[PDB]
Amino acid sequence: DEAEASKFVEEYDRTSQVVWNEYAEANWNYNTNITTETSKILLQKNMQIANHTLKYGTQARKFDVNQLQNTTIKRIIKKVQDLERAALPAQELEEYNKILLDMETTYSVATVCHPNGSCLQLEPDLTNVMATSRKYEDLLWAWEGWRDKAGRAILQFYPKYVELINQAARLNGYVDAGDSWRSMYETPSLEQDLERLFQELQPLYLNLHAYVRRALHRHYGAQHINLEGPIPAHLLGNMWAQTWSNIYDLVVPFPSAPSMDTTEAMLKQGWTPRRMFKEADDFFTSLGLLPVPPEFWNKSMLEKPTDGREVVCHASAWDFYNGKDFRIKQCTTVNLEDLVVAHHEMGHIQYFMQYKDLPVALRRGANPGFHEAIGDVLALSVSTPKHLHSLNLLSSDEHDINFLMKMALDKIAFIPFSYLVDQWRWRVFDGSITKENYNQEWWSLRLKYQGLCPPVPRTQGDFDPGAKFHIPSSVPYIRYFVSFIIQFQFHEALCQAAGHTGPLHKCDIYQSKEAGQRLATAMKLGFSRPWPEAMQLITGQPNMSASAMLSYFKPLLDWLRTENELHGEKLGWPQYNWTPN
Ligand SMILES: *[C@@H]1O[C@H](CO)[C@@H](O[C@@H]2O[C@H](CO)[C@@H](O[C@@H]3O[C@H](CO)[C@@H](O)[C@H](O)[C@@H]3O)[C@H](O)[C@H]2NC(C)=O)[C@H](O)[C@H]1NC(C)=O
Ligand SMILES: [Cl-]
Ligand SMILES: [Cl-]
Ligand SMILES: [Zn+2]
Repeated sequence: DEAEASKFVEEYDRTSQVVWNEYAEANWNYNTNITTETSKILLQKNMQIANHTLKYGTQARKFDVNQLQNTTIKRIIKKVQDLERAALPAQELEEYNKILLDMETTYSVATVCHPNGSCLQLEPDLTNVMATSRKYEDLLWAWEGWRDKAGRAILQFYPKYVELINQAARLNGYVDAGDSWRSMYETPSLEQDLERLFQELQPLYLNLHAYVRRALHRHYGAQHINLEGPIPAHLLGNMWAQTWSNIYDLVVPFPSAPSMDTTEAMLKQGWTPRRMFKEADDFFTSLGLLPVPPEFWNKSMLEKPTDGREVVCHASAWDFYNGKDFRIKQCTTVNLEDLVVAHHEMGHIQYFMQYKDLPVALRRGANPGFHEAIGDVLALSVSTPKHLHSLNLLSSDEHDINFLMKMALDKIAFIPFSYLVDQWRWRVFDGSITKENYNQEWWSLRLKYQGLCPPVPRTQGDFDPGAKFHIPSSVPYIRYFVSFIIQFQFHEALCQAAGHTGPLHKCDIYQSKEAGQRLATAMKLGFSRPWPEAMQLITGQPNMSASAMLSYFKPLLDWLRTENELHGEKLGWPQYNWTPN
């Protein structure tokens, strides 16, 4: 009956708040202080939260969701029936929790050392080398070295991780873990929807690829770049070649129109990692959206500590399911790239504050992609020359194509990589890719989608996916692909609401209450309604669409077509078999 069902939801909500609150603190202390004490406290708080999940998930399965009128009640109960890892028998649950902890630690503490000297960490050392070095062999030292230490050591944990995470999914009614992850979007046509979105950005990516390949051919020499083959994976300014903005000096369309060194501008004018978040806080409030509580500033780790303690550096935002406690954990470097990431993480916090009045089971994004997109939308406005100049970090047709090129190196280059990652994982989860095919099938997709090849031939024992944070940390990736598509849809819609006329890329939504109002009401929905409703609240239409992204970059697509045609470039990589000598 309906009456017992709403009572159960109320009971679940109160008990979840307390137990979810306790787990968050226990997880925080490990993430901000990797030791042995905090690790086993987390392993024991894992059993406490699993008891709650098992207890209430059993009760939920005794409810026939099928016989329930109120859809909000119907929705929550259906979610509680999913136990996740808690569905596993005790021995396998503790094994699975240990493996995850082992993988997360292995990744976070891994270092790449010189013959008998300095040992380098991923952030900021190896990140800095990948971004600034222009020597082929030095970049290779960092690229290979990171994969030799982080990737290779993850390989031992991964098959059993796949086995146990799939087992949990089967016990919760799914065929495998990929199926379980995809269900978060509540869209039966998701795979075909994502494929069509990817195909629509092919002409824009292939033109950026061909142009960047030409620029690399210019600098690294004809012997190391094949203008009809895939680009060596280590030359794009980033460890995973997911974003390419750091090789801007190598690709700048009009060097005739030069732009400020934005990193040294920040360091000189006295930009603290604290001021970087303070300015991101200002942008949100200018839209009429909520400020971060005083408690946020007291308890957040906005900078890498000098204790000598190990930490999880990857940027993340933290909801304590309290309605009062919200935190950010980030190893912030003072540069433009981390200012964007600071806005991204503040977007998560805003989403937390907007739906804190909802039940905890519904305290979630419309879909995971929505949660990632909020900060990135504001960052698009922050990234404009007009907003950056007003922050004294910069000082028109040539500057216009340059800016669009800068944005393309991040936004466009990430489309194929963000698509790639879960294309690999889903096939790993469903059995298409086994442990003897992990690395081979990873590079097949690197070639197929990104048009990248490894700089060094891959050997047995290589597990390059393990050198990317999200893989050993078991964090789904397709969200970022959705985010990059939809953030431009949000941008377009918020700019038309702001009354911005002219080219989309010159829009700055700063201080627009109309743009804030559309964001607010959509975020307030949380996970109460299917995402097409939240999409419609912001954009006036319910579909994911690549139109807004192509509109934004339309001036660049025309310029690239002309430029690549006059060089007689071949779009794509007809010689997919090509690897370096
Ligand atoms: C199914 O059950 C759900 C949850 O019990 C009902 O949703 C609730 O609906 C009421 C309005 O009927 C919402 O109350 C509102 O609160 C705000 C306070 O900020 C106030 O300004 C409004 O005037 C209103 O009173 C309440 O938020 C909402 N709760 C949730 C969790 O969504 C729903 O009405 C039920 N559906 C049917 C068809 O009976
Ligand atoms: Cl890789
Ligand atoms: Cl996701
Ligand atoms: Zn995020």
